[PDB]
Amino acid sequence: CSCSSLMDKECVYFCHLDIIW
Amino acid sequence: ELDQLRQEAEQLKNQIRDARKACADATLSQITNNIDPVGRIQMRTRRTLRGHLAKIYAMHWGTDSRLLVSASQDGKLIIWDSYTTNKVHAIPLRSSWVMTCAYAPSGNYVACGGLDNICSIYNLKTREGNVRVSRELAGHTGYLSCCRFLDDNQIVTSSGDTTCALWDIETGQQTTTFTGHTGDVMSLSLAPDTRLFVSGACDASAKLWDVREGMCRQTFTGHESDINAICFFPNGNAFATGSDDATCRLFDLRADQELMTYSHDNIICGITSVSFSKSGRLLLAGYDDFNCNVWDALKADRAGVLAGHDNRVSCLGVTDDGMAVATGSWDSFLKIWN
Amino acid sequence: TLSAEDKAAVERSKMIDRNLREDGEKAAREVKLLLLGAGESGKSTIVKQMKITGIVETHFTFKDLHFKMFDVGGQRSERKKWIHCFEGVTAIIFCVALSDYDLVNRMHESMKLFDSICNNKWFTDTSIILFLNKKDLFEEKIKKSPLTICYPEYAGSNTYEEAAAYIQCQFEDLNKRKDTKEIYTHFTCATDTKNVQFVFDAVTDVIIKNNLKDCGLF
Amino acid sequence: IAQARKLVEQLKMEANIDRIKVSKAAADLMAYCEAHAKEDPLLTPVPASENPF
Amino acid sequence: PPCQGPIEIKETFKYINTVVSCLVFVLGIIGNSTLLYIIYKNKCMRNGPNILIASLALGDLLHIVIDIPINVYKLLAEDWPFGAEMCKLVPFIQKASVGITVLSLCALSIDRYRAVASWSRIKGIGVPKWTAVEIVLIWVVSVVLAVPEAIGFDIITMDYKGSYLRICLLHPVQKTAFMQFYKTAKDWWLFSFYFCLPLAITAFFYTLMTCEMLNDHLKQRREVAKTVFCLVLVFALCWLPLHLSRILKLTLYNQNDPNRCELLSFLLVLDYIGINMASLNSCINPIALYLVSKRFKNAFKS
Amino acid sequence: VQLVESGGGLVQPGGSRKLSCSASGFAFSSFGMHWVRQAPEKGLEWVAYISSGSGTIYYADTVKGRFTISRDDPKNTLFLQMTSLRSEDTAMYYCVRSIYYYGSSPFDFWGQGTTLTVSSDIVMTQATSSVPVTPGESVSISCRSSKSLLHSNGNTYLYWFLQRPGQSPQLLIYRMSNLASGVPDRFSGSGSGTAFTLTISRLEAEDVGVYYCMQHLEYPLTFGAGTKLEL
Repeated sequence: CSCSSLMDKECVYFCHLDIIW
Repeated sequence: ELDQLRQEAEQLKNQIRDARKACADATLSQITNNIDPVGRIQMRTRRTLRGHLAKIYAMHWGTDSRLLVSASQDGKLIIWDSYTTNKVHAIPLRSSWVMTCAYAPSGNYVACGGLDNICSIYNLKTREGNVRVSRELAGHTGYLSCCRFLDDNQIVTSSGDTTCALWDIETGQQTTTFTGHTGDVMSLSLAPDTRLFVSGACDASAKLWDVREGMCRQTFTGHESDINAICFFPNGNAFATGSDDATCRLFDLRADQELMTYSHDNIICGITSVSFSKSGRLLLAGYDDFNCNVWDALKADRAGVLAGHDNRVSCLGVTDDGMAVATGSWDSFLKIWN
Repeated sequence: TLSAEDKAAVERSKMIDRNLREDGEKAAREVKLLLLGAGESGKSTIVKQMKITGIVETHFTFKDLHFKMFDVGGQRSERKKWIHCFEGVTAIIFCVALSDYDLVNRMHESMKLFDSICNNKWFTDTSIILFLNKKDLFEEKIKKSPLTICYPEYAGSNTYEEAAAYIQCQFEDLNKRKDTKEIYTHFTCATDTKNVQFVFDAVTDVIIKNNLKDCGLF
Repeated sequence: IAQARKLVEQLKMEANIDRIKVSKAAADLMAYCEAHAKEDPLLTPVPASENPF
Repeated sequence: PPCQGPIEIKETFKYINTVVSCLVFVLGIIGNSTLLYIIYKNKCMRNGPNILIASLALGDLLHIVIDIPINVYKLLAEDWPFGAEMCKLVPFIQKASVGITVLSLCALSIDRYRAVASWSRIKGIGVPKWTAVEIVLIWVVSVVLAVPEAIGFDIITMDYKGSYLRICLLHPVQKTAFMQFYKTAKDWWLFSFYFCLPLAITAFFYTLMTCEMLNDHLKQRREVAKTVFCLVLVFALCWLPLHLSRILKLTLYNQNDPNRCELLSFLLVLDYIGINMASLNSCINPIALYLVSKRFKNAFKS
Repeated sequence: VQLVESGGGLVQPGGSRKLSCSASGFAFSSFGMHWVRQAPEKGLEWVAYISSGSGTIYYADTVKGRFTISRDDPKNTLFLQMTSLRSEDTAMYYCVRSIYYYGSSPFDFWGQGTTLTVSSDIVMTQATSSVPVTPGESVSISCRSSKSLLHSNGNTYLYWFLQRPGQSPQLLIYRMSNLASGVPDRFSGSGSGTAFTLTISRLEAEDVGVYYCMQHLEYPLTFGAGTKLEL
């Protein structure tokens, strides 16, 4: 899991839903 | 006429049997109950010799109780230091098929025999510092069972010729020939006084011989299969054998009979190498089922199991000092148990 | 710790161990063959082809692999007490003469010996190499002799090819296992090294099979 | 036929032997076993001071 | 651009994945444990391939043990209540485990190719000469390549629109520029090194072995050729999904897609299946040993 | 068996020379080798040691770096090469074989010896250096050390040597108790750490010479002062 920004409420949601990888 | 000879022979055999039975009055089991048993014995491993890359077929201790010779089917026999596990020497063999390896009491010579019907003696203490073959005792007409050193000039070998031979190291021909056994012999032992020796063959019978004269004085029977190992009691008045019946029968010299058999229903495989202790209260037996057992040489009961090997134990030896025991198996491994 | 002499002894032991490992490596890249057979079963000619008191070790080579053979049947001794020594042999060569099918029941004794060595507990995995010698004289004698004499329960055309095939199949069927043990047959083709080439190829095949089994792909 | 002669002579030679009573031998074996019992490193375990290992 | 945001995991998928993962994990651990026991009992068949198989089993068991429990518990709490050290350590361990697994498969392929391609040192039972070099090289290279994640992930807590986060993510912002360059297209290196290189080398060497391979002899040649290639195909099928999901969420993800939410949800499910299938491949190799060789077959018959 | 050394001659101070030793009659590879220096008047001094197969090399502190050695097993040859020779190196050099296993007797044989002319240690102490003797008289030779020579393994790594006037010395007793092969039984030795002795009973001819006690507990191998017999 990873994101581009600290403002994207969706990618952080995906990471919270992502697996440890 | 010949039938008369057969009848006379069987009548004499029956007379011997009934004389032995008359002299048989009691058993060792009914009296060993009086003396307490040892109980449980544990032999923790101390040293393991990781030098061979093929199954070994014979091993023997030295009189110094520190050096031991191990012979493996790899064609090279190795001398080992018990204390430091150092390969003193590794003598190559002219033929990889080796069945026996003997160590002289003086330690300057080492005997080793194989399937060539030839027991070769190598000389250790040499001016040149290299271990070269001293002598070959050929002319045995049959595979070799085991050779044993009497002196630095006397050695007794046991062949597949169903015979035993007292050779002469310096000369090269057998001074004394011992025969009479029906089947081929497979093991041999020397009494501590070195005046009499026994032999065991496939006849399921063990016969002892007069070293000085050269003929057997008596024979003992009762076994069911071939004899693969014989060990003499340290007192020199008794012994125990070993067969593929898993029965370690015990016989006496002066009593000229069998005291007790050592048979248990747990093990059914063969007996490969038998040994005694310095005291003689206990004996060790290496069977074909990958583990060595230690029975009570007087109480006739299983006193423990040495199961440190993953394959059949071809041989085992007990130090004449009585300190440790070496077990050598077909997994190319010698293990030291104290 | 250890004294200087102890260190010297340890170094000497390590050197001898290196020597032992090198020798075991040299002997490991080497194929062991157990040659045996009945009286005058062609072994004399077999060693005649494969060269240019108890253990007659035939030593020779090929394009590679430095084959070694151990004749043990020439000497007359016991049956099944030294046989376990040859455990771990790469392959076993069986030499049976076809001209002994009439002389006496000898074929029956040969079959019994073959069954003995085939279902032997120690030789569970080692394949078997058969050899049928005097095949031409065998053809002449079966031209001059009937075929039911060898096997009362067997009847058929008295032709060389069918008889050879039948005897080969009869020998092959004697095994009690097929998955691990394989039987490789030959006909003793002339006196040329074609027999040597055949045994080399069979050794290669069995080496590959055993190596795959060790690798777990077989 | 001579083998029968040899075997019968050997057997009769083995017949005339002055053997001893079994219980005597058993008692002697027990006495020898107990005499050297206390000096057996395997029968009687040794403290780790005389241990060569 | 805000979406509707129905981004969640269905209850039924969670319920089925729980039992699927439990079964796969149990089967993998028991198979690898008995493989280790049998390998240890194989001192008569202790060889280079044997050591390689043991290493593969150990790495596989470690991989399953580290991966499955936390990932599946994430379906329960989806909060990561564990501390910073575990948060930064787990992904590094799982990556190193995947690396050792794939390199062990490669070593198996090269050894089982040289088995018929290098029939010169035809024999030798024990520890070979330079296989010990290869296994240790694999062990060190795994961590050498998996280290950046040990410094990549970090816990940061955002005030989500309805909750407070506990995200253990590869931080978009970090100090080391090499880390930013690593994380910009990390999925590319992951896919390449962990799938394409091992699959390429394994297929290459097995095809070479089959070429060198060609009565019952040829039938067995064909059977073994089918076995190794089927093993390779199973590995490829089971290890496509994870890399494919990472790539799809990497490059096909857009910044102004109203539907992407649904898209992302699908990826989520796919990701789960992938790791499950990953562990499935983890458990596949031991069974292949049972269903091919009578030796390990009777060993399992214990 | 024989060791023949050569390559010795007069050179200039600060020069270089290499001496070669050829051995025959025995397995050259199985024996470690040692070089020893006998001063023109003084006793022996160990120079260097080469292990079997060149696995280990030891140099005496006085000749480290300046001296070097090698062995060529296939032709049973040893090489001792030195440069920058000092005026103090003028002496006689001997090459000695030694094999180390349990019950072995190193220093078994000695080289002929080559003269040379140029224009921490466990010291061994001998109380006297000259004692008059007559045939048929038992004589004890004592020798002390700076430290106990009994190791924890039970061995006492001490050796005794006799050098008759004119030729190379030979080993008398090894490990202070065991007689070597070919030496008469009249000799014996005893003692304990840092104080040992050797007894000669019923002395006869050809037994007159210089007697040295040498230690092998650790390197370097120091010798005794040397006790000479007089008639």
